[PDB]
Amino acid sequence: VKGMTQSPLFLPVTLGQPASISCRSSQSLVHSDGNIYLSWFQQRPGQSPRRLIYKVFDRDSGVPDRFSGSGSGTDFTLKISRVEAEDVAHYYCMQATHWPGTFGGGTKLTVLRTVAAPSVFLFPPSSEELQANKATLVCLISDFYPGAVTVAWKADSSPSKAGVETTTPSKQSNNKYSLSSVLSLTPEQWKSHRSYSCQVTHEGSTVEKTFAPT
Amino acid sequence: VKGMTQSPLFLPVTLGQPASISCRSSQSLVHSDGNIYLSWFQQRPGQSPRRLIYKVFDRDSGVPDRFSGSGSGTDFTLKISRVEAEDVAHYYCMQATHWPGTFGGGTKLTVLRTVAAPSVFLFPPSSEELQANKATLVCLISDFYPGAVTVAWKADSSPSKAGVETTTPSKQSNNKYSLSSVLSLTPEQWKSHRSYSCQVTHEGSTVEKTFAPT
Amino acid sequence: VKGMTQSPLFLPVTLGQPASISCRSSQSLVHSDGNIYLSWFQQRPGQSPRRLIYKVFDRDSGVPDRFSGSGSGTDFTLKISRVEAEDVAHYYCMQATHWPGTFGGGTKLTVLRTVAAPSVFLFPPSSEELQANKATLVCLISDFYPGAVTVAWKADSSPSKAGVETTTPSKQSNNKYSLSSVLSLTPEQWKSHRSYSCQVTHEGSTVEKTFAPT
Amino acid sequence: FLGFLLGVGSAIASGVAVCKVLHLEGEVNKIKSALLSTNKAVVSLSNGVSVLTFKVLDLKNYIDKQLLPILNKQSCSISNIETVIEFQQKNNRLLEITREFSVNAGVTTPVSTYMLTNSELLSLINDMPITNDQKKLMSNNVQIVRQQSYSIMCIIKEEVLAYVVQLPLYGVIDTPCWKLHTSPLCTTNTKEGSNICLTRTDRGWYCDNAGSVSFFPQAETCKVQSNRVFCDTMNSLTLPSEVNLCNVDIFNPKYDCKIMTSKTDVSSSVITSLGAIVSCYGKTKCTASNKNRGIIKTFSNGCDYVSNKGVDTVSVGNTLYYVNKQEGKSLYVKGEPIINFYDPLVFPSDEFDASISQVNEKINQSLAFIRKSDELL
Amino acid sequence: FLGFLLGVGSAIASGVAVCKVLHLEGEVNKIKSALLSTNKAVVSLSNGVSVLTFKVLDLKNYIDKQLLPILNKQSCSISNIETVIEFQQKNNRLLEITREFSVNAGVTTPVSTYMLTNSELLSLINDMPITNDQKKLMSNNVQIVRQQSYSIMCIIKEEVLAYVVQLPLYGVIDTPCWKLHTSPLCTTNTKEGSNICLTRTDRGWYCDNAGSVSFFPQAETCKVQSNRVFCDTMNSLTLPSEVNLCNVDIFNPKYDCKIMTSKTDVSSSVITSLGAIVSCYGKTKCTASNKNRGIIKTFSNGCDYVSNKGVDTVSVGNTLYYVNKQEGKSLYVKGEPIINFYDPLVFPSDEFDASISQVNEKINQSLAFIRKSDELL
Amino acid sequence: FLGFLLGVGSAIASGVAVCKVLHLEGEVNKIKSALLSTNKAVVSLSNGVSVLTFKVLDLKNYIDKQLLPILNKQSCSISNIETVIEFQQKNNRLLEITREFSVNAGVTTPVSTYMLTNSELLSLINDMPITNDQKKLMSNNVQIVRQQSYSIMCIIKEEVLAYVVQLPLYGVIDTPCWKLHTSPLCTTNTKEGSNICLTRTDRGWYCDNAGSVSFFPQAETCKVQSNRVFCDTMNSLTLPSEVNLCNVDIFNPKYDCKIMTSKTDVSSSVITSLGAIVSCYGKTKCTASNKNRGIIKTFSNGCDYVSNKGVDTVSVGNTLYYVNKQEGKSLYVKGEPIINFYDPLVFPSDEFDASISQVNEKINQSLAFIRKSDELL
Amino acid sequence: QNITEEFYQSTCSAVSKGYLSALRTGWYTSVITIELSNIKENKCNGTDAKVKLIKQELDKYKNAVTELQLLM
Amino acid sequence: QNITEEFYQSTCSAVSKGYLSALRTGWYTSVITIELSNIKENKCNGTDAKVKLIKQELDKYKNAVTELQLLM
Amino acid sequence: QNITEEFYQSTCSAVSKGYLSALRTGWYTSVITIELSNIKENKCNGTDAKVKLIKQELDKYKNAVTELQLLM
Repeated sequence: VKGMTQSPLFLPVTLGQPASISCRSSQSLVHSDGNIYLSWFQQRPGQSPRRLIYKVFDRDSGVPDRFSGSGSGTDFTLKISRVEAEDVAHYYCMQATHWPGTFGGGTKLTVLRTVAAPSVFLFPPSSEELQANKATLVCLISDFYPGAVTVAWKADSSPSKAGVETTTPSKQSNNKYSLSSVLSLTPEQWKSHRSYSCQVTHEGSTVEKTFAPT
Repeated sequence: VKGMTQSPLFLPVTLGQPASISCRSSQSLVHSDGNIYLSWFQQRPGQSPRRLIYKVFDRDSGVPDRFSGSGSGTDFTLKISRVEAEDVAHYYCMQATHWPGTFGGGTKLTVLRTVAAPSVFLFPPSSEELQANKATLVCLISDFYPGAVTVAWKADSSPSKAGVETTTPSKQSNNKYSLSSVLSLTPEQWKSHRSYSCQVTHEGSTVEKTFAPT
Repeated sequence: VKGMTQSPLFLPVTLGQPASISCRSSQSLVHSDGNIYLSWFQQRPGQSPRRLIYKVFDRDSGVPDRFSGSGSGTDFTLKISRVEAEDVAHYYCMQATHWPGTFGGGTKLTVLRTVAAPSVFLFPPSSEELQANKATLVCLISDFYPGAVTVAWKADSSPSKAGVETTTPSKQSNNKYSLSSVLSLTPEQWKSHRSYSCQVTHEGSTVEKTFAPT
Repeated sequence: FLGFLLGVGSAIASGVAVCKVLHLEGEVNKIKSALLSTNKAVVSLSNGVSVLTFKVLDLKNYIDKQLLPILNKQSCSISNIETVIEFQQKNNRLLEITREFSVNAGVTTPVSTYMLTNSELLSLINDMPITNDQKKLMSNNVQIVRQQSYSIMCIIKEEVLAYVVQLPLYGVIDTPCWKLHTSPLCTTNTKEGSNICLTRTDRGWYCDNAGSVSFFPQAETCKVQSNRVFCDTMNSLTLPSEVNLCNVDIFNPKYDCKIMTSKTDVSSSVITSLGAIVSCYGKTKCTASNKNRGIIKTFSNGCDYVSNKGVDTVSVGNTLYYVNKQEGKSLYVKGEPIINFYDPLVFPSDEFDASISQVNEKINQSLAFIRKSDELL
Repeated sequence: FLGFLLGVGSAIASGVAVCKVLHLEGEVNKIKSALLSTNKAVVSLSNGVSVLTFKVLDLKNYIDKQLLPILNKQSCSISNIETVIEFQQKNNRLLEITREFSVNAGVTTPVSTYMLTNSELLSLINDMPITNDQKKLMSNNVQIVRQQSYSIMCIIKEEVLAYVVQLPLYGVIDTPCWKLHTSPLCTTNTKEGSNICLTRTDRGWYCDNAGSVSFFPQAETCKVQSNRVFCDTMNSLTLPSEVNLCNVDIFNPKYDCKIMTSKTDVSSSVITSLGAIVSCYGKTKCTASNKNRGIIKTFSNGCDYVSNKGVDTVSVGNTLYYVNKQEGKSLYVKGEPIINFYDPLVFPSDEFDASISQVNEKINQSLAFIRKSDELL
Repeated sequence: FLGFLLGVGSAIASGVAVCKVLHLEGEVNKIKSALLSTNKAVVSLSNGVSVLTFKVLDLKNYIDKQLLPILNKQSCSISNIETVIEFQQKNNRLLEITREFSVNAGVTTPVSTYMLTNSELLSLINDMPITNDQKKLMSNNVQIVRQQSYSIMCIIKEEVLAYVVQLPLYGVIDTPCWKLHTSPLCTTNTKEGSNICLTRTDRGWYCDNAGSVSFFPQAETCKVQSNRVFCDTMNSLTLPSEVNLCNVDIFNPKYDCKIMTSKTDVSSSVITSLGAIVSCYGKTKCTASNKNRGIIKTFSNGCDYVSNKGVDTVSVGNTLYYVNKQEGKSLYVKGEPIINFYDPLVFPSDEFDASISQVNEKINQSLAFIRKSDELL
Repeated sequence: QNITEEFYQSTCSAVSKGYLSALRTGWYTSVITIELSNIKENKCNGTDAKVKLIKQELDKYKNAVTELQLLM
Repeated sequence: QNITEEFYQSTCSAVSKGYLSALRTGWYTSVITIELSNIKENKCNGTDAKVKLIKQELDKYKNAVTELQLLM
Repeated sequence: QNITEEFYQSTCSAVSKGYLSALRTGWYTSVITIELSNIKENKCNGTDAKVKLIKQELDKYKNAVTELQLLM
């Protein structure tokens, strides 16, 4: 019953600059044979995890020497001397001394860039879906950074709880993100109200986009 | 040839108040098996000693928990947390590491009370004893505390050395002592002198009781 | 290849006064069996060395108690508490831990006395040696102390290098020394010049003795 | 007695084979690579046989991470005495094993605790594909299999020391087994000489394993823990079950009971599991005694047996035997001694590995010799 | 030769009995209570048999008064490192005993110093209710007592380790005793075969102890210290004093001397206490040599014996024997070898436990055959 | 079988003599004087024999230079824990020696590493005035020299402990030598009884050394290192070279080969160096098996031999034997077993050390009986 | 009440009949390894007590390495 | 000067006649005890050299206790 | 390729003929000495932990000395 804590859970990096991830164990990981069995694994999206480090320090075959591991007791660190483009992936720490091993929460690596205010657009449900007896209102938040952002929906100035779903894509080649917020209502409820507004909070200002169907 | 020193040799206590006796050994008492075999024994008047503490710390079966033992090296201590009436007795420390064991001088427990000046009386020899061809003069020191007291005999202002014997009873239910000092002289020597005086020194003043037979 | 340094190389002592010689090793002399094998030897003129000290401290059979050895690591000392006349000889330190042994430079012991200025004499070559087709000029330096002294030869005020040889006897019973400086020249070169001078520097002044053959 | 028939065998042959396979250029590197990231692995060696492998202690990591860095600092500072003690603790494991190996030609039996501790041995037992009955058997008697185990010192190559542990793997368990003790049986005639002695030679352990019985002639080769008899099949014979007939009918035609003959009229005693057999002959004193009461029974010049119930010691002449304090019921089977069925002066008195058939044939042949040389005169 | 006649016995039977009594629910508590205030006491066990008991080490006090209080629970700093080394001292004795027992099946002989130190052993000797003669005997040869002692591991219950030291107490002391060496006696005929060899088999130690002689057939079972022969009676026989008659007159009618017959024409040597016996046969080289002079005497193909005074080594063929450097007078008793008293083709040549009477009876039967097969034809 | 014929000799007699010469009043002082200034010397003792002497450890210097001055100060400060650890290191050597000596009566074999380190042993090898061939031999087999060495504890006198190391010096090396394994050879007639068995008794090692052959009957007394047979000449027999004839022609008239006869119809196996011999009799199962393929041959009830090349194990009855996997050519020489040349009811079936000439003479004597008891009738 | 013994006076033998079996019948092989480190000793010219004791223990370890070289 | 030896050539044997006896003929049993203490269980945290060493020695002690818990 | 073996079926024996010899034939005696020091214990009444451990180790040393004084 060991707890593995990775820090931080979201790491913005700059290419050519070092990065480091801390992994802390709830118990001492020293094994009875004098070794410490802590491993560091890399996982790119859509792929299985690939081991980079074993026994805290030893580097696995086929790993560039830019990766290094260090640590003892209950504190360990994975270090990347010069972060490259291919280093953008997930990284996990795993204790292996005590059966059957434990994994940390995991760390996502992304590229640090300047703050970019999003472009906000709003889209009413189409007539065809209104015939289909449902209504969806789509709010688009395009080309922003960082990924943290708040979206609120108001139907006739009433904040909506549930009935909204948010999607974010992976970091693009301009180092920006997007976001789609879809609000679902029945056509009766949609025709029952007049003002529909999407309110966006980010490191720009607070921006609302609205329209009046019925 | 181990010397066992008990301290103090006369311990006045107050009931409900703690008491402690220190016992010092001339040699180290550590045994080859890793133990220290020192016992604390209690003796009531007319009774045989009973073992209360063995191995410095361990209490014998049926020993009240108010008694405790402590110590190390060459210094040891017996402690009574709350001294009761039954605790007034003699207490001995006994080393048992080196054959065949040694006893300390012994410690007498007595009841502490306020200072009481004695009542001093003097009694000449009776006529019948004077017919018996000896003379005894009795000086009585009644109801005093503490037991320390000095008695001097003067026959025509001449202090007498030897020819005097002193008796002291045990502590009474008023926590006081008594004392009888008997001076023995031949009837010829008794008739040879006139003034006979008993001089008492205690925690009062110096007090003389005198009489003039012949 | 162990280096043994003796200090000093010339030790003037006073009879009845202590003396000490220091011997330093370039390497640690501790042997694998826990011992240090360093020996002190005496060598009188014309005699073979005699061992006095073994195992740094142990004195050999028939060795005066004045002689003692001390030291550790790479520093050692031979001590004579009360120097007598028979102690005037050479002394050598030898370490024996590492095969096959090594000897220091050596130390000569002489008797310290007051400064004595020498008596300087000059002797021309005889006529018979002039027949023998060689010429020799002798400079005598009698009854001086200390042994340090400089002799220079000038033929018509020209200092001569080589062609001169110097001899010194051992310390006499007046604690003084002597010295003979012989300058060798061919008879042609001898007859070619006029002024011949021996210049002596010592703890007196600078003194020249000269003569003019031809 | 018996045991000269066993035949020789190599006790450490399997471990020798593993060592010889381990003497390859990359075999050390195969073990090194497979154990580079774990403490335990299975390696298929070049011969095709897989072997379990342990990395019990990693002195290289200790020396090169906590000892070597402290030593080299351009100043030989140590800053704490603790380092030398920790060194003498980890080095302790190595020092004991190499000492023990240097006194036993590399073949140490039993396996020491320092060489292979019981916790690792328990893991080794627990992780083999064998019937769980045998797993429990080896688990509850780990020091017993230890005393029936061997050690073989293999190699010290590139950066690792390796040696072979040769455990036993028991294939026959929980089958009927018994021990048989024999004592010399002699004639008790009043004459001083001319005595006749006959003795059964089939002493030892008898274990039924598969259709037949494995016979162990030496009482040393088998260890006993209160129910179970641990034996070695290599020093054993394989005989038909008809040897069992020798206990009831020694003249049986279904098997030939091996015996020996002597003229050695000598008294002796044999302590059995639940009693004692006493062969008292001549004018020797034979006594069964109890610790509380004292002398309780005397032996009347014959082959006798006494139970251990009320008997605690036996003294024959000047020899003192202590009875085993084991518990169990003892059955006395009466019957006249067999030696009375032969007459002297025809009985061969010097036989050592003979049998009922052998002795009977010699007696029959000798009697034919006596008769055929007299019918002619 | 002899030694098969001794009979089996349990060397640790008494220690086994003590262990079995020690396996009682409250017997451990009885030992704990009796030793509560002292390091030594004798405890009457449930069967009525008392046992002396020592309390040699008290790990409990050191651990639970000076080490356990500082350990618990999460603030566990230890200034004055010395404490751990002190643990290595108190724990030292425990570890050594645990190792020795775990590699010897619980039976260690001799008893090691770690198991029982000499000071405690001497206290045990002086606290023995035995004869002062035995007390002095066991005091002057304490290592011999060690080497004829056992240690048996009994129980591990509530808070104490306990094991049994099984010392021997010698009931036969300072009695006449002697050693007998025998060598093969053979014929010196020219043919390689057709030779006859005869040998005494009753070699070993003979100790006179009570009305008869205790005979130890193996020279291994007895240790010797310059006067005294420390032996074990359990591996001994009890024979009448007439066995001594076999040394002077082997044809005596009062006893039957046990011998063996062979055709083994083989040269060998037997070193005795004050010399050596050499059996030289065939074309073998036999030489007695001195280290100062060199070769000093040659052996003329027979049973010979030479004193150790002027002799320092013996060489028979390729075997090099070193003579004993003991002091004492050696007496050569002349007399023709016995083997000349029989003629071949009537001598039974394969006897291994036979005697004078046995061979004579067989020869008488064969010679009566020779006479009765000629009276008829 | 054979081995009782060796005759006894003192293996540590030379070391015993050195101890006795070490037991004189001033001999300890002579050793002290010779070692007073060095760590090593040669000392001629009172008997005239020179001996090497070592001063391996000087506890006198360590105690009186680093321990006693610090202990006695009138203020028992130590100020530094290191001192106790350094003591327990220097003390360690002596304590380890005491353990072995105090449990082995002063006779320790092999010599332990603490008793005599390998570096010191190698120095001793380089110093003995022997042939450089012997120096190289003892250098490459240091553990072999250990296993054939002894240590004897001599004296404790004035201020020095001294004990004897008895190393072996090999005088016969690199001579032709061979090993001989024998297995019981019996008749396989269809009848259960009346079987005849015949076995060679001269099993063991045969080393040609000087005109004759040294014969070692025990396979344990000689150790083998892949080419060398390390043996001890004292426990050896010296026989003419014609004993080699017994391997090829056992009926040779120039020597009498020793054999034994039995009715012991028993199946067994004998593992040799490069194969295995199987004696299969009765209804016993005999199988040669391979680890890869499985069962590869069945044995047809006789004396058989199989090479170790394609065979990895042998199973007879319930006994599992592991074959040696050494390399080398194995030659099967055909020829009918000798046992078929004798007929039953005339064959003596109880012989244990007999020979070809002995058994033939007994059969001839029995045949003379059979013929002369019928010529008359 | 589990082990029984019988004595036959005719043949003078005793059979103890209450035992169960455990026969060897085979060998089980395993390999134990300890990772070592080659030592190129320091040339420290300092005779510190702790360092000299470290050096003595390291000499013991290297000695044990050599004593382990006693293979066949 | 106390031990004498005689060789009988007829039987080819030697007798050394100067010895005294010490025969066992009996056993005396005694019991040796060591008071132990069960420790369940230290919670000493931290891989400090002093702390790690004391904990490892305690592990050695407990290992010895369990190794002894066997044996009949 | 150096050792050869022959099996003779007539006598049912096997001879391995590829070995070479090393026979003892002789003993060499040597003497090993250790110089000791007689110790008369200090009566220091200081119960310091280090000093007490020194006392214990010196007691072990003298106990070994006396146990070795029991020569033969």
